[PDB]
Amino acid sequence: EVIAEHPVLLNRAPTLHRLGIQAFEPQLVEGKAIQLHPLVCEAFNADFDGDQMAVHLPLSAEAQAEARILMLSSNNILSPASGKPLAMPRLDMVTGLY
Amino acid sequence: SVPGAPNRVSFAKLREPLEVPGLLDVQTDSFEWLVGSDRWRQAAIDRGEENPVGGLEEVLAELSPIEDFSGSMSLSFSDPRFDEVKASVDECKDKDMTYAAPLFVTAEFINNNTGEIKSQTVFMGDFPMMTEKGTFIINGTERVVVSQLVRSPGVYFDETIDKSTEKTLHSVKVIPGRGAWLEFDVDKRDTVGVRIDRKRRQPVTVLLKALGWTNEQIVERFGFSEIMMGTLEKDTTSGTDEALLDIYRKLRPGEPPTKESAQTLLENLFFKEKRYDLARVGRYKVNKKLGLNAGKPITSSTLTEEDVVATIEYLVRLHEGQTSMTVPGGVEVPVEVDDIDHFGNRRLRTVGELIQNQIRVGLSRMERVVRERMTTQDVEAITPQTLINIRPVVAAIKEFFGTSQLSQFMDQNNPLSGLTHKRRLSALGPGGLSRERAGLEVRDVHPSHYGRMCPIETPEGPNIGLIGSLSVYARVNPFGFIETPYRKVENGVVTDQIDYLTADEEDRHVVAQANSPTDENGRFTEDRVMVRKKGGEVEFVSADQVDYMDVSPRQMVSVATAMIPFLEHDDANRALMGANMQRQAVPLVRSEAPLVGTGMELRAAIDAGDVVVADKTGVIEEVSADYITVMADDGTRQSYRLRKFARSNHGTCANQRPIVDAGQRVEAGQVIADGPCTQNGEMALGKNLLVAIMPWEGHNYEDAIILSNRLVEEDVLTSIHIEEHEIDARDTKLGAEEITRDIPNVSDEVLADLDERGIVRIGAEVRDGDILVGKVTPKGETELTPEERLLRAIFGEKAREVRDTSLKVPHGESGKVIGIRVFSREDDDELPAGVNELVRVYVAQKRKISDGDKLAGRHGNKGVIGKILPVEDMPFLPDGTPVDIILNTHGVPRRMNIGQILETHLGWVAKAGWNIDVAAGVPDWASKLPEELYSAPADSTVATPVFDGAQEGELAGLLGSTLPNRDGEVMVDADGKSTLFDGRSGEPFPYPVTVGYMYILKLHHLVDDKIHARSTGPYSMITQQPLGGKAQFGGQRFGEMECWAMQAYGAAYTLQELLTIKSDDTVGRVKVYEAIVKGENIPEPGIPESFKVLLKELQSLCLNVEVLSSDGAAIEM
Amino acid sequence: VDLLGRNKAADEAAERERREEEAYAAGVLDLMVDREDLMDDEDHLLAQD
Ligand SMILES: [Mg+2]
Repeated sequence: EVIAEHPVLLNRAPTLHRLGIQAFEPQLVEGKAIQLHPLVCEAFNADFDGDQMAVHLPLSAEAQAEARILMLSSNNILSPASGKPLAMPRLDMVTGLY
Repeated sequence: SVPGAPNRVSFAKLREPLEVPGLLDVQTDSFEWLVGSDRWRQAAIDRGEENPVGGLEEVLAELSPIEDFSGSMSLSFSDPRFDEVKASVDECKDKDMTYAAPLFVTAEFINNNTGEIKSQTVFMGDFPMMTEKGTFIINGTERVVVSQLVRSPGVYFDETIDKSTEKTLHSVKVIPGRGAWLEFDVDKRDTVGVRIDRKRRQPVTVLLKALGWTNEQIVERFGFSEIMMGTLEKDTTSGTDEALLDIYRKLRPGEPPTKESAQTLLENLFFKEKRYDLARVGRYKVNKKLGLNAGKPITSSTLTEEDVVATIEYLVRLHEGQTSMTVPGGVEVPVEVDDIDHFGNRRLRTVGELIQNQIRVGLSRMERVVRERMTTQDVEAITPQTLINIRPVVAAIKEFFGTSQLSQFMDQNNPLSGLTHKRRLSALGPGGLSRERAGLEVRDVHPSHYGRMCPIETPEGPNIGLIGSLSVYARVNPFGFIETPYRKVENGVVTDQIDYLTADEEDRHVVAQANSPTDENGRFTEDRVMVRKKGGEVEFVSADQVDYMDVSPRQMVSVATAMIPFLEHDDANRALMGANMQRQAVPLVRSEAPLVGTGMELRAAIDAGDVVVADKTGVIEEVSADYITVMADDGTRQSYRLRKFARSNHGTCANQRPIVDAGQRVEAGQVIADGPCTQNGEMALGKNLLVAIMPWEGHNYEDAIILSNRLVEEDVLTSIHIEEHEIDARDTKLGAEEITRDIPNVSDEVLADLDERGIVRIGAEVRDGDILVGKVTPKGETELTPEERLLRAIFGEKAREVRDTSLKVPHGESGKVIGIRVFSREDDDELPAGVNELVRVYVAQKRKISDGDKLAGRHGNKGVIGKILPVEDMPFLPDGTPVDIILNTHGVPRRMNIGQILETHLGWVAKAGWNIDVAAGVPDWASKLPEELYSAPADSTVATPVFDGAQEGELAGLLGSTLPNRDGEVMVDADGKSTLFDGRSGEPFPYPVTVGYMYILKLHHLVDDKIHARSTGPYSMITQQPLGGKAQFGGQRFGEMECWAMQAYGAAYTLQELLTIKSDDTVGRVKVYEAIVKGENIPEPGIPESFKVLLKELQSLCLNVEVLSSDGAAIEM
Repeated sequence: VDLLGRNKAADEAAERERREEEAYAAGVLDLMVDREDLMDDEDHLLAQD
């Protein structure tokens, strides 16, 4: 009941560009490893071969609104450097569609 | 060769002329030399070396005789002897003792006045001793001393580019084993100068005159060079005395200009052997380079005027571009600069030499006290015992083994880890290279590494290149240079003669490749052969030009790199990653040898030492889980106690188990008990299991891995982990702490499993927060608040002055208690000062494979388990067998580690036997295969050496010769692919999928000890911020780049709360916690304490600072 | 020039500039991530090493 609709920031140092910190809606999973959406890997420069990730919890109402609106992952499809899409099919997803 | 060796058919096509030497010799030989054991003495005199002297003998002889300032008194040492060790290795480990033996040396005091001689035997202390495994035991912990790579005490010439004028500047420095430096250089203005003892520069002619050379002799000797004559002309010093005075005032500016000292210091600085020494290796290098004393025996290691003049001449010749030089009375030698990275210049300090140096320092400290108190005690009533103070030497030895950077806790993760730790070559350490000067230039693969240091194996940490692993065939020259063997080649026919060459001498010959084709007689069957020449360059030369050959293809690789099959096909980076990941495998509950491997895995298993080998042939009288009793043929009886569930240095279980039956006959050297991570006496770091190479619903996306639930149900990848918790009761300013079961303010639900002593009972299971050892500490003044006094009144709480500090299981840990070890000074046990009792508790748990755990193959392919699927969901072969692991196809090609596919195919061929038809003659692709591989049953292990193993054509041919399955149908076609069914949908997959058996292993990067969280906890007193690390329950870092990202988002409030509320802001932190717990909306922050104090200071400076609201409104608060 | 020489000439502004630039480089190196809290799959060489 508590965790519902409470966004959390995911980060992976170093943070070279602003998309290195992104807010997600958390859902409980068994085990101990965080589950990350594949489409954001390119944004985080992360591969599932041993990488770790840090999670931060917004507390105040303003912080939650900022994470829910400004930092939400679904709102950051396009890269800020050139405006081209960043969260798009990659690797396996291409081979299937090809 | 090994009596109990399992029959592993080999694909090797080349016969090895030399067997792999003992892999731990690099340690045992050095320690034998240090203690002067008879074995080393014989092995050395076998080399034609007369009267070898051990390290202790050498140091004692160099130390003595110690002569009194007046010459009326003297003291001498000799005859070092060792007695039996106080206790066995296992007992020392079990009782936190140090494995050491007494040291005795005969000491003679001599009085030259009355002629009295007083000879006795003096106890020099307990000298630590090396075990049969090449390790030491200190305070119950097992430690290893790694060899150190250091620049040899030679003479080194070099040329550099001037920063200002960009000219070429030539320089030389003489580096001694002990003493001050001497160096020369040609300045950018063509002025030859000399720096003595690193001090201010001055003309070389000053030094030449100071040695007694007149201007005429200098002109005659150095007349060939105009720069030297110009320097002499511009040298404003004449005569020997004036030059000596100048040098003396240069080295001793604050001392009177007496002539006697001016003459004496120069003689006592370089040329007299009391304070200067080249250590018999610097002398050899200097003689070889400068061509001095050619063919003479090494008589003394002191510097001489002749070689200094030779060095000056060498420098001058080098500056003017001459290539060859001949010295009067010497032999012609080429003139060239020196590459300090070349192993003709780098030498190896083994454990023996390091311990010898430490003993030398200790005895040097002892000598001062001895000679000082020679002048304070009455004469003729002074025995050696009265002035031999052995405290400094014992203190030095203890310091080296306790705090030195080279003595380290043995990497006991698994047998291979420990074996490869004992064979390290570390450039970093005292007397090596500076901490901040470890630039990218030194940490590189020089050509001279070939055959003596592996280029692939190196740690991933900050020591990449600074730490190396000795090659399998290499060994150490008694001077410390690393030798390697080569076969002699004459007239193009390979000879059985084997000679060991150093990197300095290898460059003088042409060395052919190991696997060059040859005939039965040994003659080369090719017109041109690939060879390495002087500069490390590989070229092609005629068959009549080769001088040597490599003994075997495996000469360059190390022990770990030798255990990667199909190493040809893996890139250098991935080979490095695989070699290092082999060192991180965690032992499993049941080990299993790989189906496809290398012949090294056997030897590496035995040389590691973790396997028990029968010493003498006999019959196994009795066998049990705990011990094995053997009756030798000669009537002697041996008993081997096996170590069960022992905790290694890194928390892994070191359980052994016997592999022999009562009444069985065992040959000498046969393996009778498996080690922690070996099967039948060969390395079993991982498990071989069925793999299908295909993407699967994206669960193996981006190097992730999918496992069948079978691996969880059958405990295939389960491992046992043991943690050691510790606590003690210490004396305090209010008194001594106490261990009790009556800890205050706890329900019986909490301490039910505690014994009478207050320690958790053995066998009880504990979870995070459970009490392990009940401990209480005295408290100070109480001064109860009115509320607290009321609570005492309403519960009848009688006064007590103790507080609970009982040991508890850390956050996120659990398991069953398997052992308790308790010490107490009341039982004469040694404890730290001000401590009464100490308790150690062992908690063991059985970790299964779970999501997030890291797995990897031997080829550098690694991933994390992203999903564990039910058995029915896995793709299954037509006969119904479900695959165990699924690896994504997209990770193989771009990583250039296709050797994993070779391993997969060959493992499939091994699992199901093969039979090559010979009805119509051997197939053309089977010509090179040895007959032993023409057939094999199911589960027949095979061997494929790193650089001489299964070929692509042979493997492709074998893939089509596999035997059928139970029903008689071949699952895998000739291409190595099979038609898999979909576990979920049930439809067959449209295309065949590569299937085979891969050997994968569980790395020590388990998620169980990487997950971390923190809402609130301890804080650092120095800076007020949250602590750091999982052990301290610290928080995550929020660097400046994260702040930049937050600013780029425009998330002002989140950044503000991160920097203030979640950081060093006590009032705001408490307010926010209170608001959250009480349900109140989070209070707003503002006005931190730092700004308040800054404003107060500004006011103190009479600066009327004030804060105003809006665009020009009134003040606020 | 040989007879007269130089009066041990030294520069002060250049030393200040050198000090400031070295301090800025030190700050740049400090700005990078430390080995204590890396998030990569395995330890590796850092610029500070
Ligand atoms: Mg990674």
